[PDB]
Amino acid sequence: ASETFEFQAEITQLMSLIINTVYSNKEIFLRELISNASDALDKIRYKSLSDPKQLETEPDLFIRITPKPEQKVLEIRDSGIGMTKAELINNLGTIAKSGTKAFMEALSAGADVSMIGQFGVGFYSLFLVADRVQVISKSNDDEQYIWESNAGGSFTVTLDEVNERIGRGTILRLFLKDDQLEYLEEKRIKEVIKRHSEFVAYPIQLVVTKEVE
Amino acid sequence: ASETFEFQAEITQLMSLIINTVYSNKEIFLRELISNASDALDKIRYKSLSDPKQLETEPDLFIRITPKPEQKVLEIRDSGIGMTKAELINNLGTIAKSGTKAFMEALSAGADVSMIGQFGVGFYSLFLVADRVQVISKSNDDEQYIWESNAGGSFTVTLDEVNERIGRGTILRLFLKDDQLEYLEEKRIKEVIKRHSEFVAYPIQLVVTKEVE
Ligand SMILES: COC1=C2C[C@@H](C)C[C@H](OC)[C@H](O)[C@H](C)/C=C(\C)[C@@H](OC(N)=O)[C@@H](OC)/C=C\C=C(/C)C(=O)NC(=C(c3ccccc3)C1=O)C2=O
Ligand SMILES: COC1=C2C[C@@H](C)C[C@H](OC)[C@H](O)[C@H](C)/C=C(\C)[C@@H](OC(N)=O)[C@@H](OC)/C=C\C=C(/C)C(=O)NC(=C(c3ccccc3)C1=O)C2=O
Ligand code: NI
Ligand code: NI
Ligand code: NI
Ligand code: NI
Ligand code: NI
Repeated sequence: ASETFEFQAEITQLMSLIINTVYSNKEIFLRELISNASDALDKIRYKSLSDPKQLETEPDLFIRITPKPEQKVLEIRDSGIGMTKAELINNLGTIAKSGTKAFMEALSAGADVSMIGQFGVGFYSLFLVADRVQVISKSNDDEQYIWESNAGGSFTVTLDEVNERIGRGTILRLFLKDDQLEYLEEKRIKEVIKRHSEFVAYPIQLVVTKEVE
Repeated sequence: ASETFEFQAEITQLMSLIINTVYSNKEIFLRELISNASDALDKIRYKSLSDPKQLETEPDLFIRITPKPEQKVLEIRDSGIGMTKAELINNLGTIAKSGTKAFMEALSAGADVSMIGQFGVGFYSLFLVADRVQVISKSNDDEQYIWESNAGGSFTVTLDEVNERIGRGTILRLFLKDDQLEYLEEKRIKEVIKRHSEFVAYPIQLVVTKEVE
């Protein structure tokens, strides 16, 4: 039960410009995804001030980062507001984003890639380190869906019958490039968070697998 | 798409006798589940000697233990052979087990609960620490299914559309009793494994969540 959608043309250009013209300061992808997780968490918390029951699907407010080294995947999960199917479709690629063209012109003129979050398109920085991404999301107002893109001209949206149930929120599942596997490392992850994601109102958890011996 | 099955009557008696008459040496449940995981791993590995492609669904052979403290759940996962739907139904409760009545008589006479694995029913030791269990399993020869029981007279078997895809093998998902939450602790888990599960041919991984600060 799987639909395909074409990306708005500037978004496709944006993604190409990120994958192919940007060389450094890649670690900023993690600040941007932590900022997005934090924005989603702010929104469910604010929503719950006048509708406490919204929190019941998942009472704990957190960000959690799960390196999956054998799969070469990094997951960034939040228990924020989540996105409905129509929200994944409208906001993750089909509709013109304010910022998209403006950001690409600032980049052309010499702007540091890190300014991407200030243009409201910092989601697409994930393509600095990942050649495939799934956004698995569960809004209180919809079923769990999977949005997926390999940075081509199109993305798919699919009713989620394959992943763990999230009570509420989003998993960013990044299929890292072979040159960017340092973001599977516990120490590298902690460093980038401590240096660049210093003021976050929510706990940030790191899931570590160790061998018992 | 969810079927209910009655437990064979001695199995129901066994489970009651475990929950209600046994007081100590509870930690043996972990040795038994590690032994079962190890038996499942031996079987896929042996199967693959003459059918290498069996391993392709999940090339890594491991046991992994994931404490889920906010859910009061402990999961024990293996990438062994897994069980088909008909295997969950036949082997986990509907058919008479050799050992069941014999074990219950040995227990009555004073046998230590730890002898349960020697009677071939050591699976049911999980009821020392858990009041609910899901066995989520994926055999190469079937779809993923969920078997579930709260130790009543019946269990359910359900096509799995809610949990993460396992490539191949089994997750024991234990809903721990409130008095047995020590088995959520990293140090307690390591101790019981080091003391009682010393000779295991497969890596045993422990998944730990820490806050980054
Ligand atoms: C306004 O809002 C925004 C946006 C638009 C939209 C998309 C939003 C959305 O809707 C549905 C929502 O609200 C959400 C909450 C989302 C978010 C942030 C997220 O996530 C999560 N984790 O959940 C995301 O990711 C997936 C999506 C998108 C993003 C983007 C595109 C960007 O980059 N930015 C932004 C953003 C940002 C910027 C900066 C920082 C952060 C974020 C924002 O805020 C926006 O857009
Ligand atoms: C013969 O075989 C057995 C049994 C019977 C059956 C059930 C088996 C089965 O079938 C399907 C299979 O083969 C598998 C491999 C399984 C197993 C072990 C497992 O797991 C896993 N992890 O996977 C289990 O759990 C879920 C199941 C069951 C168990 C039981 C009941 C017991 O206790 N024991 C045994 C057992 C044991 C004993 C001792 C130690 C370990 C195990 C065994 O071995 C048996 O039975
Ligand atoms: Ni690098
Ligand atoms: Ni830095
Ligand atoms: Ni279906
Ligand atoms: Ni105790
Ligand atoms: Ni002991």
